[PDB]
Amino acid sequence: TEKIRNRQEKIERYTSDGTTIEAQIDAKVIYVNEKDSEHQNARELLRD
Amino acid sequence: MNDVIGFFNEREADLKSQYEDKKKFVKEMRDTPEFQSWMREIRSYDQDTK
Amino acid sequence: LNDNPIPKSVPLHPKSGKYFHNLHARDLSNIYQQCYKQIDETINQLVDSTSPSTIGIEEQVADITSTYKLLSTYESESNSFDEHIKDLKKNFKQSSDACPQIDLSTWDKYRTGELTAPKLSELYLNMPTPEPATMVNNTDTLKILKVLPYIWNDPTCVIPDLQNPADEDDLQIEGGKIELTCPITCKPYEAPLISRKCNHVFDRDGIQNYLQGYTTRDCPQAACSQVVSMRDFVRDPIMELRCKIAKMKESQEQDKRSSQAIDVL
Amino acid sequence: QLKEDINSRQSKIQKYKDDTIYYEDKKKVYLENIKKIEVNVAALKEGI
Repeated sequence: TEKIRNRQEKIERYTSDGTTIEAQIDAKVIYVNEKDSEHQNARELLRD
Repeated sequence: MNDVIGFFNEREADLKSQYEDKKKFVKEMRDTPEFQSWMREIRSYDQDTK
Repeated sequence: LNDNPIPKSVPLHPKSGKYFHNLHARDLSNIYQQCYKQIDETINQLVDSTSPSTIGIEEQVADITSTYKLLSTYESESNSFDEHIKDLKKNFKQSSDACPQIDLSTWDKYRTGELTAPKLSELYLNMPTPEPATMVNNTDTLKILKVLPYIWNDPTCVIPDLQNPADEDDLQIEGGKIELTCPITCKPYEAPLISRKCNHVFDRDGIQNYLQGYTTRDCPQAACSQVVSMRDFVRDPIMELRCKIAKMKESQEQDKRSSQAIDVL
Repeated sequence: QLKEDINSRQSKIQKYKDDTIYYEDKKKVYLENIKKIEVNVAALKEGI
């Protein structure tokens, strides 16, 4: 029973951490996509 | 098969416990001369009576 | 049979199930989408660097569209392959979920021969190919091709049945009668827009000057009584492709006229 | 790298779920065991 309760508390804390870090990776994907437009911006500046 | 080897280890531990029980049996076989010195002699010392 | 001391079949263990869940396929999606994007952008820079003086464009568009359809088929079959691999691993996990325990009796039964736990080996060596159907033709990159042929004769014309997807080459491109200027602005547009419901091309500045002011405004053209909103309009790159190709042809013919004036003088 | 880390922790969550399933199985096994043992000691007392 103590194995079950610590396993389920680890599961719920890992689910909460996974939701938080999935929001984080979504934000980071949007960030790297907006910086890709900054990547192409600097690329066009270098080309010019 | 590593888990099966661990199961073999616990089984051979049970077999060592069985050997310990057998050592208790040979100790009971050792406790026999305590009276077998008289149990083996009742076949010999009383020639006609036996 | 006794060729292998280990049993030919073996159940699954939670310690092994941990690593089994740790299995993952390679990130083919991102590399495939980025190579697709580099392929379409290099196709765009090809169709931008073309010139009317270059003769022999039919063979080059044929080979580039053959390469395009080949890479599309390869990507689709790889997608089907990884989907089938996921289905196979799900089958493996659901077959191992009903596996027996681990002890000496089960080991002996599986060593003497007991076809109870099917391994992934036999299911993977003769795995059924997915054979994907419904070829992906709705991609805009597939719409990019075939617009280069049949344009050196009359770029400012569009046959009404051009949107017919009955042909295998992404469209039925032929000569027709269409306007190259926007009637709202009365000027040859450089930023065109057209929706699937109205099927009418218009300038972006003209359509935004005509749309603002009313929350529900129909199209200026006839034969479409339904209202068209901002979300109904879609960005069709074929129209701007044709306009910029016509502009390039005009610049080329002007350069040719200037060179001829140089020669005659 | 952190996306692969997310995949690995999701696999670990699945492993923990399977471990909790096995723990519930052994728990219900022990429950049936103690139930048969308690009805045994019952039938003993009834008579003892």
